[PDB]
Amino acid sequence: SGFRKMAFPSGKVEGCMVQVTCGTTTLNGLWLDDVVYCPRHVICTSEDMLNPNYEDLLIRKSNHNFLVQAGNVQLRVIGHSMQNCVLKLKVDTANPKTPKYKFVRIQPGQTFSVLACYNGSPSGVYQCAMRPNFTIKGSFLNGSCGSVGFNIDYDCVSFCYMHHMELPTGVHAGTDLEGNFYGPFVDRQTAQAAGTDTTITVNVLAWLYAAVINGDRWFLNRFTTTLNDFNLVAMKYNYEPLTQDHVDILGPLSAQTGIAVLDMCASLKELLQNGMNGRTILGSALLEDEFTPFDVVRQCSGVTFQ
Amino acid sequence: SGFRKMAFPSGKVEGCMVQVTCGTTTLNGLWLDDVVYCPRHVICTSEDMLNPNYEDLLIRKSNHNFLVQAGNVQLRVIGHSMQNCVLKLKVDTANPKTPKYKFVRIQPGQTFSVLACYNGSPSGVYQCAMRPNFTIKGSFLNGSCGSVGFNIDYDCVSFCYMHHMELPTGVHAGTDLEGNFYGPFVDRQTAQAAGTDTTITVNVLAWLYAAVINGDRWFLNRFTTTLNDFNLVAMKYNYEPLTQDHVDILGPLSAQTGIAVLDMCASLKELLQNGMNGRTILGSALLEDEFTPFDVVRQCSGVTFQ
Amino acid sequence: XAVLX
Amino acid sequence: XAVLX
Repeated sequence: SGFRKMAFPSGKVEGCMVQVTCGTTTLNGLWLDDVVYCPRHVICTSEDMLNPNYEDLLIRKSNHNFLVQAGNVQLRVIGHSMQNCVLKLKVDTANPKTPKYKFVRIQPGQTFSVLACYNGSPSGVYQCAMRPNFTIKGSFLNGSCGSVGFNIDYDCVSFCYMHHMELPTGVHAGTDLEGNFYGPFVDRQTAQAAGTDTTITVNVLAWLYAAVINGDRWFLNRFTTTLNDFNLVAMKYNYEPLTQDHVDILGPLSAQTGIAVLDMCASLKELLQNGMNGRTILGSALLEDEFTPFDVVRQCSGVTFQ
Repeated sequence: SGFRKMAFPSGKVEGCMVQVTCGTTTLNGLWLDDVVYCPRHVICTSEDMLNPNYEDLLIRKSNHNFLVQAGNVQLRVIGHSMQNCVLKLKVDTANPKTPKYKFVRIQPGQTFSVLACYNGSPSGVYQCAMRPNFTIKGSFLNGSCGSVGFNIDYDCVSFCYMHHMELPTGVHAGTDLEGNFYGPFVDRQTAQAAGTDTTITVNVLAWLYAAVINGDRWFLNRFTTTLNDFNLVAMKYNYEPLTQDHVDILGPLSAQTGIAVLDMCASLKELLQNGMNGRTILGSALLEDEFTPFDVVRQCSGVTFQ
Repeated sequence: XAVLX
Repeated sequence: XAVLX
């Protein structure tokens, strides 16, 4: 048993991280087949980052301006292309460690693992969730750009995120692997604010189910509620509205625990109105919303604890 | 910036996980050089696990009784040996992916990353801390035995834990890679209880420093305190006594933040006596003790936020 | 009570 | 305010 914020094994992603240097700017790149993907602001310097015209800056560079290092091996850039906010550097060598992969754009409320890299060398891995305002609460320092977020379906790496910048509130923003930003953010050092964040309700309910599968049942109650009366309380507490599709997604967890979804919503309503009164759920004193129903099933279905 | 429970990249450990089968028992093994390490209860069945004499059970087996699978490749066991609570299976092939490694036994309060594996296939990675009662709060299901805990110094994997069982309270127990259990636990399915757990005080203080480096300063105060008067309050709240060596370890964090250690202890004393009054620190509503000063320095020294 | 993995 | 990595 037990429940932890679990990241996917990073071995298949570690073999694709490279270091991309353009002038004095150095960041991480994703080496898949004979293409290296990296944030396009590697072509900028300190005087450019306020408001750079990236097409102007890119046309002033050629293939020899990009130094790509894969460990101690240097890759020759034989072609370059800008795809929205990411650079696509064609190199002379196909990555022999290239796993089967896909480029997917995830939804708010979904999770993924982050491999934080510095100078093409991975240093840590952790799980992240895309907030409803298209930000993530990660851990990124200088030189961490090019770090990728990913999920592993079976043997196929689903790349979904590339890190680009940090907002003034401490949250982080980036793009998918096609260069399209998550949210209304742009890769320039101007005053940018994320939208008002909300709590992912379906994730909280799945996390409550994980507590019951692990034997934390003090929050359960005899009450039940309608979906509309729950959504009325969810709005007051800045929770996303619960849909009928969310209830269907929580179906497998509802059957394994024997607790109806609307019964669990009545427990969440009491937790929202009353609080926890000093108690904890799965070792946490607040309601967690960074666990998807998939994350719970993958960690808790081999348990009963009836 | 940002602060997350960060695990080490698992690529160098993923290449060493194998599946060990003895009869109908299947678990994970650690393949380093030409030796496979696995929990010794792989030689037991359901009728043995109440009180097995492992030396009796091992002398009744030979090398042909152990089927070791590394992916689709089968390794022939050319020798076996019991080292305390782990089996050492000599195999015909040296693991070509063997990294530089060490076998270390960690201390209570120290952390490590866990690669949860099932049938020799890694499925997740997360950070864990050895509790003062020599347990860990992990996430392990059936077949997860043989999963290893590790730290990465530079390029050297420091193996420190191998999973063996779960206690009735939901916590987990295991051994170091030499087969010696952490704590007063034995590999048999009897009623076993962990000692009374305590909060790692030096980890809480380092975590408070990480909050200041990230700009959570609402808990700071003008007060300071003596080390003895803090240890008097720490005892009442089931905290470990703070030593002069702990203050020295927090030195680097004390210099970077400009906050003396005894000033931070006065803030912790107020947090212990008053609580948080509904506020949060680094997104948590309780005091975290699973971050060592090393874990904080590795994630926060590239920040100032003065 | 203790359960072997 | 936004800082590029």
